[PDB]
Amino acid sequence: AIRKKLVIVGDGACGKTCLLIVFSKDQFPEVYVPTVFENYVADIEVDGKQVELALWDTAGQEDYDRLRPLSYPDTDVILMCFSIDSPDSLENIPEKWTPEVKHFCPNVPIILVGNKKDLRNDEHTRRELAKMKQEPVKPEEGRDMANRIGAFGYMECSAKTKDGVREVFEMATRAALQ
Amino acid sequence: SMEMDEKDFAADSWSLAVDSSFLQQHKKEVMKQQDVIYELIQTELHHVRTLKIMTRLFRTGMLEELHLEPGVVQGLFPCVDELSDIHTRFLSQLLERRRQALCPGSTRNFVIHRLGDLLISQFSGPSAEQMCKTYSEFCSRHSKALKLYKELYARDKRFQQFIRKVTRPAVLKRHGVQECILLVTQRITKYPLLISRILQHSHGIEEERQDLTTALGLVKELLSNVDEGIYQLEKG
Ligand SMILES: *[C@@H](N)c1ccccn1
Repeated sequence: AIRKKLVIVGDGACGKTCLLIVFSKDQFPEVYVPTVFENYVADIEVDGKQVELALWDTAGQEDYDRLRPLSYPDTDVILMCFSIDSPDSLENIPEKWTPEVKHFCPNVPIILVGNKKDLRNDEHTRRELAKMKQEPVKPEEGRDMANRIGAFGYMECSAKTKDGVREVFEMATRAALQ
Repeated sequence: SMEMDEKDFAADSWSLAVDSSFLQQHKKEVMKQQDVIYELIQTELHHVRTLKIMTRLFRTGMLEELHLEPGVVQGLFPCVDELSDIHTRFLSQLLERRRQALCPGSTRNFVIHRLGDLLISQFSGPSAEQMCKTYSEFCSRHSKALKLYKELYARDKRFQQFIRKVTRPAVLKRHGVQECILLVTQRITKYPLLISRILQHSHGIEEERQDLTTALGLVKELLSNVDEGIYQLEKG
């Protein structure tokens, strides 16, 4: 089959690791959620094409500006994540992550992914965010940011409930295939 | 890897590796600690496996089946012997600490109360310097190693055959040459995550909290130095 590489970037605790784990096991693990993700090689069939998709995390590499880029060589698609419960994680997409990814990897497709969409309808989170005078990211603020950064597309998912996860990685595969 | 250790770390968590008659006698907070400690050791076992795949399958097979100049092979796998020694030793201390802690009559029920000291040891003194220098060296040679792999793959049909041969088993699905190189480079950035989540469930005994806190500082300082010491080498 044909072999493609995917890397997930974005701020620490935007759910990068959780998302990779939920997809790779295909279960929100009931007993223990690993702290770390090593790598994984998914067998995906999308639109009648079979692909081996290698998955890589950048978790832990956020403060280490010469180590982090060693993750990037030969990437075919970037998932650029933010957390819907964290408007600041979205402010940093065009500031920090986009310039980096475009410097190292200028013509790689980027999919912008809003994680933890379940938290949009959560009492605790609405209240906590209201205290710094904010609310959960709205779907149109997401689409607007994706448009602004020249992403290939915008998608939402929730690793906790698995809603949207399969679709993200199927679309990433399609994007890697262009 | 050796069947005994793989068996001891086959389960998805500490909570599933031990007998449940044993699990039930412990507080939730202990279980959450042990789960993360188990994950630290499990991923260290996997990391040593990766390095052994690199030294014994890839490097030695290139030397003994192809007959590439040792200089080319050293470009593909820089510093692997030294990394192998660092991590195999650290692993043997982790596994020794687990074995000391087994219940008599059991090969699986244990609780590790003291990890801090062993982490302080690994990440300070001579052993911490050897890690800083070896990772500065390896991470600086990382990019060159990938380019050299692709050059050899594209040009030499026997090289391709060798690779397709040694990476044919299912158990090497994730462990091609390039994968291996990145798995290693990413290892060091895993240690703070693991150590912080351990520390978060280690408040019960104040000395352990302080030991883990010191270990975390030491790791971040090592990561910091390795990061300052890196400059990609090039070739062609
Ligand atoms: C990103 N695709 C990238 C980085 C470095 C070399 C080649 N590609």
